[PDB]
Amino acid sequence: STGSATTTPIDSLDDAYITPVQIGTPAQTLNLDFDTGSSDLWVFSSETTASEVDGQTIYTPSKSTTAKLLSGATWSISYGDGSSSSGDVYTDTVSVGGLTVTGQAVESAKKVSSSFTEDSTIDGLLGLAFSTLNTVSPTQQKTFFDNAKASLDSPVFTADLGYHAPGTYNFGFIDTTAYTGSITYTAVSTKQGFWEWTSTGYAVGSGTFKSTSIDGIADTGTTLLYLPATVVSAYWAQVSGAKSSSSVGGYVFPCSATLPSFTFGVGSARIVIPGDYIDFGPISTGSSSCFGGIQSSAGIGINIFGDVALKAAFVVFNGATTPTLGFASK
Ligand SMILES: NCc1cccc(NC(=O)c2ccc(F)cc2)c1
Repeated sequence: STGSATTTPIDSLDDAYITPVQIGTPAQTLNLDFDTGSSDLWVFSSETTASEVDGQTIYTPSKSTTAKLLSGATWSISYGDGSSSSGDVYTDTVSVGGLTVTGQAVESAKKVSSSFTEDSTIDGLLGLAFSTLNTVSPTQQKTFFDNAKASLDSPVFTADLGYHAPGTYNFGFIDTTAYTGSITYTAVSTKQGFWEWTSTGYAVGSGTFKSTSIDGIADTGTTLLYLPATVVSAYWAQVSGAKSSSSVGGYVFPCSATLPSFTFGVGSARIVIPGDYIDFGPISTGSSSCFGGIQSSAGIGINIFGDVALKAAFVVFNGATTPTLGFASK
């Protein structure tokens, strides 16, 4: 089998991407944030504290003839960005772009943190990291990809995120029309439960490439590119007036600037992030200070190849016995 679904930016900045997911019988379609950095499929629901729902579409298990309470199971997740959610668990039929999994754990939120409530466009998350990170207790549950894997034509999914435009998540096949050149594959460590890999270096604009190993995760659920402070300083030093602002929470730059590109290495290959992808717009409405899309990972504890980086590539998440990642230009 295969599946193919379009993923759409939630706003004009590409702050996140939403993909429609069918849950239950008859189907209830929720728009979920596909997150290769976590491993829980959780949804706003009829059980979510009413004061914490503000415009989201909810899953109502009582209206699904295939929903079954997973008795005794609870979940609770705290994401690296400070957001969190928790609740109980149903199993139900879940379909993405025509690919169906029966008996998928659908984690129903009873509580969500304010950042989820405030984002009316995101009805939940669909985790695509390794199932070892799934938070369901006392019986850990599998991700949608892990449940589908054996049925897929090939044990892979691909992320093709757009810049200020829709893109695609494919399951079970590699669309050879979706990228240019060849796909360069690179090794993955699953020891922390992430799609963790090592970039071979970087360049800033037209500058020379610096060969240096940068360990980090391929995370479709993180908006920006978080890299070591040395790398980030070298980037922003090429932008007149850019500075790190403790009051804003990262690097800002004059909105009048034209940003340089940023290149990262995948083996001997190179992915180029155009400068425009690094502009996240005014820090507050009407400001002439703009927020940078490349930020320091100092204090996060891990480097994160988030959407800013991934949207510059066609990315293969290869879930073969030994997982690997593939990157192609597009
Ligand atoms: N998408 C799941 C996932 C996995 C690992 C790390 C994070 N994110 C962070 O740690 C983070 C912290 C501070 C920031 F400003 C931005 C991101 C998220």
